[PDB]
Amino acid sequence: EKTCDLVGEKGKESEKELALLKRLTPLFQKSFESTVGQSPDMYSYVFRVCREAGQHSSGAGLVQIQKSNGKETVVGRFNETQIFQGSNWIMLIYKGGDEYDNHCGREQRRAVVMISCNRHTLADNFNPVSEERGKVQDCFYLFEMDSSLACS
Amino acid sequence: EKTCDLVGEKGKESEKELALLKRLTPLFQKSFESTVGQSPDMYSYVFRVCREAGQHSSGAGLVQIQKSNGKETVVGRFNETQIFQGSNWIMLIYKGGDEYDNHCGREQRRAVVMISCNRHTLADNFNPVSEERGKVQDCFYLFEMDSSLACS
Ligand SMILES: O=P(O)(O)OC[C@H]1O[C@H](O[C@@H]2[C@H](O)[C@@H](O[C@@H]3[C@H](O)[C@@H](O)O[C@H](CO)[C@H]3O)O[C@H](CO)[C@H]2O)[C@@H](O)[C@@H](O)[C@@H]1O
Ligand SMILES: O=P(O)(O)OC[C@H]1O[C@H](O[C@@H]2[C@H](O)[C@@H](O[C@@H]3[C@H](O)[C@@H](O)O[C@H](CO)[C@H]3O)O[C@H](CO)[C@H]2O)[C@@H](O)[C@@H](O)[C@@H]1O
Ligand SMILES: *[C@@H]1O[C@H](CO)[C@@H](O[C@@H]2O[C@H](CO)[C@@H](O)[C@H](O)[C@H]2NC(C)=O)[C@H](O)[C@H]1NC(C)=O
Ligand SMILES: *[C@@H]1O[C@H](CO)[C@@H](O[C@@H]2O[C@H](CO)[C@@H](O)[C@H](O)[C@H]2NC(C)=O)[C@H](O)[C@H]1NC(C)=O
Ligand SMILES: [Mn+2]
Ligand SMILES: [Mn+2]
Repeated sequence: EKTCDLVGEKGKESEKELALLKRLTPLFQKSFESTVGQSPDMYSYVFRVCREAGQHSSGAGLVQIQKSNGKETVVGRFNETQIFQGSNWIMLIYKGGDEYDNHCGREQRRAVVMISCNRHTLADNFNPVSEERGKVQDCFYLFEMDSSLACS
Repeated sequence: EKTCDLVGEKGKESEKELALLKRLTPLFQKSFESTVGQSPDMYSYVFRVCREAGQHSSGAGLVQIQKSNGKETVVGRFNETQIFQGSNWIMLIYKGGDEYDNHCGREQRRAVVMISCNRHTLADNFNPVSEERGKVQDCFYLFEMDSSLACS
């Protein structure tokens, strides 16, 4: 599809989530990236809101590129989106990423993005915070970003 | 004595989560309450970190008391805890609450607590933000709270 897909058959989706996706529409045409870590784990993270961020038309909402060997790993897909907000933040979650091999019980990767309110920018300061891969399940990659859209 | 239980058997639990729980130790002996809503949906929410919040020994970390009939409902149990942090926030989740009867595919209720950094207080401003009960699954109750412990 062209945009984010929420849980629930068409018509049985949360009115709250739908309204939030609409609120983030200005960000759809943007692309965000951040390179972090040192060899052999230097990565380049590419994140997009409800739009393809990879190069294989797999529906990746956020990908990780092994700088060493140009390996592209899907961290999360926008067809499995969850989104909710607090008083001055919005959390976006892309599930359905590529499966781990020797971690987290071979579960699919998932991307968690915490968008904090910042009245001075529409979108800025995207950066990978950490990766939790030491659990038997429910692992994830955490990212943060600023946006005036998360201000209520 | 009991405490928060993390996913996975002892020995294979996240050292990250284990460390976060210790960081929240000072809050274990505290109790938080907030009454919200309008009749007949007026509720009293009692929150406790890794300690019994209910008066029925159900292992509840957060309960919802219906002010009209005093009916106590478990929102989340501390034996099913998840916890992680970002730059200036910590998110705590209690799953395994009482099952919905006519919402969310009858799944168990869950509590999501967003703890924001506030260097002026150790713990304050516990506030029920909202309840997402219009999804086919993955519903939840959202709460917010301030704490110096969430400051990095
Ligand atoms: O549990 P997994 O699936 O074995 O690893 C998860 C881990 O993957 C990414 O990190 C990289 C890998 O650990 C590993 O990659 C290998 C290379 O791509 C290549 O040699 O081929 C192997 C066979 O497919 C790969 O396993 O080693 C890299 C170098 O240390 C490492 O960066 C990354 O997605 C990370 O976040 C995941 O946790
Ligand atoms: O999907 P459910 O199980 O139908 O409920 C969701 C909803 O439950 C809670 O709030 C209360 C309930 O909707 C409902 O409860 C009944 C009354 O308390 C009383 O007449 O006793 C019955 C015994 O079975 C109760 O089921 O109606 C209440 C009045 O409007 C309402 O407050 C609460 O947990 C809420 O957060 C959940 O979303
Ligand atoms: C989200 O989109 C992906 C991309 O197609 C779906 O992919 C599953 O992809 C694996 C290969 O990576 C296949 O073996 C499966 O057969 C795929 N699904 C389908 C529908 O063909 C994924 O299923 C999608 N998730 C949801 C919830 O729709
Ligand atoms: C968390 O605690 C609850 C409460 O003791 C556990 O639920 C008991 O769960 C078993 C199923 O495993 C049931 O047969 C009982 O009837 C339950 N009690 C209640 C109040 O529901 C739950 O299993 C525990 N979960 C974990 C992961 O330890
Ligand atoms: Mn790998
Ligand atoms: Mn009920």
